[PDB]
Amino acid sequence: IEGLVELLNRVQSSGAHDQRGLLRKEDLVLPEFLQ
Amino acid sequence: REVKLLLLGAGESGKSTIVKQMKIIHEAGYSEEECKQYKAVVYSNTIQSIIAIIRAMGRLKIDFGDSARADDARQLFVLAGAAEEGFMTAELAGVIKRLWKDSGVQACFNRSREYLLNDSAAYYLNDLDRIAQPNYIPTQQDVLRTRVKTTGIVETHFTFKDLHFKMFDVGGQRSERKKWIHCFEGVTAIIFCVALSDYDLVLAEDEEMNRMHESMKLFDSICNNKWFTDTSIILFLNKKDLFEEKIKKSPLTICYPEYAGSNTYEEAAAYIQCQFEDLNKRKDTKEIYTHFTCATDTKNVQFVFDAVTDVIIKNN
Ligand SMILES: Nc1nc2c(ncn2[C@@H]2O[C@H](COP(=O)(O)OP(=O)(O)O)[C@@H](O)[C@H]2O)c(=O)[nH]1
Repeated sequence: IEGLVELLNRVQSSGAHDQRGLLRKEDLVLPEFLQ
Repeated sequence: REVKLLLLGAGESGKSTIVKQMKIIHEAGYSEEECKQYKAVVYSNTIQSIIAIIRAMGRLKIDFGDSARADDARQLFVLAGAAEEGFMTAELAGVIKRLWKDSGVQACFNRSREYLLNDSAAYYLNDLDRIAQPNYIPTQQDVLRTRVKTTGIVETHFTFKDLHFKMFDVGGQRSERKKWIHCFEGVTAIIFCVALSDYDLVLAEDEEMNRMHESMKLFDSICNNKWFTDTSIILFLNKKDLFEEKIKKSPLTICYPEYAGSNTYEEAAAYIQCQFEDLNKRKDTKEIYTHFTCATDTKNVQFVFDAVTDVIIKNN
């Protein structure tokens, strides 16, 4: 069913990116409250 | 003899950790030379983790315990950016240790259910003494804890009890209807991973139901889909260690407002087990095979995967 694919794509994508792999330039942009 | 295995479940549920466990238990595992290669990713994971917490402090308006930490925090971004991938200087080590120790940073860390903090964060940051040394060699557990990005489908193959296992983890990468159909084709067993400890996560802004209920919706759909009549459905109720630590301080009523039991590990875990197994609409025909797991615990995975293998054998 196409309903299962919607759920799968939504449910399996979720969680914590920016916290995977080697350090990247984007991960290191200073937080506004620290400026 | 040929056994096709599909790992499904939400992002962060423990899928790729299980994959790594199969490598440790049923393949060659990780030599010391391979372990040395994970040093950079250990460092980046560690820095991403403390950065994620610093960012939440901004969003959540939690101040540093000592105002001097603000300069450390400012400095963290400079020093991490100064790089040397695979090496931590004395000054970076210092900055991170004093941040992780700050009472505000700790206050924010304890509020992790309000934002998205990976479960390897405490592990690395609590092991800073061992990790920050220029002679540090990542143990097998360190490697198991690592978080890498991946390119689409992952597959490890191994032989166990005279069976050829092909274990597919589709992962968080979005896939078209056709790729899924191919994945489902010829599948012996499905292992559905659930992060038990997700029960207390704050609702996202666009989210109608909480993470656990979405996981249940998915499992209902998989488990009752007639295409899987002869497919062995295995349910891993994972992160039980983290669930046991949380259940004391965060009531299960966050996730299930109707829960009337006590907040003991035992009653709350059983309750979740029922919520899942009760979605089975073909109770007389279909059996769910449920295990409570700590995917980061190699012994436990070995024991659980042994029982699962005996299940797949018997189902002939
Ligand atoms: N404490 C604990 N951490 C876990 C467990 N299972 C997975 N993790 C951690 O949770 C994070 C998500 O695991 P992962 O295998 O990447 O889930 P995936 O997104 O489905 O592949 C990682 O940081 C793992 O170290 C568990 O049972 N207990």
